[PDB]
Amino acid sequence: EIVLTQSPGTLSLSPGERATLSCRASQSNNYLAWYQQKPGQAPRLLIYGASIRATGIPDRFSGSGSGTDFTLTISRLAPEDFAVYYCQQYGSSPLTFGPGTKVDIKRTVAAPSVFIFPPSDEQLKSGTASVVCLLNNFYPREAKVQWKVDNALQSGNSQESVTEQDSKDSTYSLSSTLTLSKADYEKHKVYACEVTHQGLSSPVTKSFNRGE
Amino acid sequence: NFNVYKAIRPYLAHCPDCGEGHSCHSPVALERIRNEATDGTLKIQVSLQIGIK
Amino acid sequence: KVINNCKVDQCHAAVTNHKKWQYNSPLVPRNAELGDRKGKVHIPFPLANVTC
Amino acid sequence: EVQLVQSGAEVKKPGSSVKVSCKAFGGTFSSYAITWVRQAPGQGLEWMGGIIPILGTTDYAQKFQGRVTITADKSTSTAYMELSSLRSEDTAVYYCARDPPTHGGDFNYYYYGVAVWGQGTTVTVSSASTKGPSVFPLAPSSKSTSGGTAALGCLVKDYFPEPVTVSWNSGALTSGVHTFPAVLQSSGLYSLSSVVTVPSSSLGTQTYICNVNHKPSNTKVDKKVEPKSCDKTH
Amino acid sequence: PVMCLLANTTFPCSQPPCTPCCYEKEPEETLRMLEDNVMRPGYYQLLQASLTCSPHRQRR
Amino acid sequence: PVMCLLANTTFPCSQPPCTPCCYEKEPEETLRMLEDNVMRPGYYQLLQASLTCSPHRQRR
Amino acid sequence: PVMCLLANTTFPCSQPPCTPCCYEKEPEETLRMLEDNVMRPGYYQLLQASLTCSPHRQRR
Repeated sequence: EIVLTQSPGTLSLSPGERATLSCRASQSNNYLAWYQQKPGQAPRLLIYGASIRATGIPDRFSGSGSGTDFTLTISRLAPEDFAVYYCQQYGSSPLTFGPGTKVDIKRTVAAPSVFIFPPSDEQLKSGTASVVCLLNNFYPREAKVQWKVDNALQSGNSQESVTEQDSKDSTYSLSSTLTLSKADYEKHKVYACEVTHQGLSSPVTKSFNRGE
Repeated sequence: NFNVYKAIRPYLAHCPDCGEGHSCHSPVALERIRNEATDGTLKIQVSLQIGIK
Repeated sequence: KVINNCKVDQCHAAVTNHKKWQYNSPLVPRNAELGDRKGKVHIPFPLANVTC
Repeated sequence: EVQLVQSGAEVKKPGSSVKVSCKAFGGTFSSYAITWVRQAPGQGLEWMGGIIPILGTTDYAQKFQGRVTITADKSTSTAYMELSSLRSEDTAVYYCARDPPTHGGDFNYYYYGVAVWGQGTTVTVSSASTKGPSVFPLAPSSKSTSGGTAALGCLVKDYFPEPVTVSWNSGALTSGVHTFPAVLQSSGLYSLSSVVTVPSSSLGTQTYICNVNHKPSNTKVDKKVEPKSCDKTH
Repeated sequence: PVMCLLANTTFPCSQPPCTPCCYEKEPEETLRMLEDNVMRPGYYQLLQASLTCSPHRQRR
Repeated sequence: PVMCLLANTTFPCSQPPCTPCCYEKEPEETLRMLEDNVMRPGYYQLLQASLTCSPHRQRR
Repeated sequence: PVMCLLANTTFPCSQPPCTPCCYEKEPEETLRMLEDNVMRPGYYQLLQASLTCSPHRQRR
């Protein structure tokens, strides 16, 4: 039946004041509960709905429902309240979790703080061209990878996967690795990494040379 | 032919009452009861399939 | 597969290649409005006429 | 609140058993219906299509067993879970440390008056062999980064398994340095970043080195850092 | 014999031109085969042949 | 607000006057505590602190 | 009701935009910051947060 749906698909707020997350289904009857996940970490309980409250912690976060809809609020959300939020009602043929509404603490505005770094240097057996592009520090994530290597716009010929958020900063990373063949460490004297981002609508870049 | 049950599979369908008084999507969804036989035997059609694995 | 600039509700998904079929029952949706992609089953237990 | 515990993280290969464990304490000498929820790497909480509440039958949801086979157990304070003949995609964090999940629509019902959560644990169903990062970029090269305004740091690549050991000149650099951790790449291997980002008049004065080890294997490396703002790089 | 069809092809219904037990060879064949006709009396000889005929492990 | 009592003493309800896990230590506690005391608006929280005691086996 | 905005973004009614002090950093900020969303109930906390300027020594 149903499948739970959460009303905010994105939200972003400074330190302080208030939030109001929301979830809906055409029925209730047996309690859904609201759970907060910090990035990289296990959930915890904030609220019960359907008729009556419960909590694990003092009343800075609190919530209620009416008719088909159920809500969670946070007071003075200055702390580590960068998180994704879920709820569930468990029973019979499927009902399942909500999708994950995410809210964040509005960092000071800056351009992509991206990086590039030298590979295995001297030896040329195979694979030793493998420099890496990383996404770092910027928000929100309207973003995609770009490359300026072999003196041209590059895509393909890379080893690709995501990596965790920038801990003492704000946001996500990845390890886009230029797995070029052998001599490609020293064929082309320039490497440059780039971001494509639908909020910036434009590139931002960094570049290096061997010994700098 | 008896082997036509290779080509077709069970399904969930909506059910008015799954026991606790609530409607559900159900694997035993009950489709029609036909009771033409004057000896009072029922032929029941259900969304399971039975006698095959 | 992945799409790069979207909320969970700006998107929708369903399983679609089906090699197994169903009775065309009410109380499940139709595949398309068209003259439907078929197959038929002989059903068991005919009426006999007999003595009680 | 009920106190919750699990078995530590694992590395595994397809086609074998995994014997995960959980313990719940203070009250709950019979489990308060704790349940083996699971989250695949970085996804939204698409959950365990296997086990729902258990302490008398190994009840699952309407999905798993069909792809991969799973069960759970009901010992005093102690809720074992067995997942077996698994595949790479069963790599996830598992959160047994959870509330009563009241099964609306078929049998019986549960409380509100106390919260219960806890930590998760990881099984790493993976193709790689035991290998440190140090033999790739770090041993042959100098470490270098170029930003000139404030973007300065270091990198680490393709170690397996976890965890990293990472350090800098006299340890005190870790108080100004920021570090940006890994997850398992699709190749079965991990990648880690670490940076010293400050404007050049408050950075260019000192001298810097960086030190890395892979404590599953003890492949240690220590190296010269050449940030473009310092005169050691000129 | 009575005859049965698929697009550019028409054949005697007693078995299809496809190799025997053809649904086992192509599980999505029937959603072509019974799309463009079904109503002719040979189609229920055809359905039996489509789902029940000899592999190399069988004989009469 | 308003608060609970016991014999010669008046005290806040949400932790016991006896040492915690007080029902496990001295189970006849109710036979001193609850002669006429059932009228207290704080009794619900005295009960929760007495039985669901958050005992030394638990954590927060 | 649901929260107020800054018209730059759907930022909540009262919070510091990047720093405290507001009017004491540029006095024509009221021109941008206090034109219309004061018709939403939460914006009286923006007058608390902005005009109690909160430089380093103003503390709790």
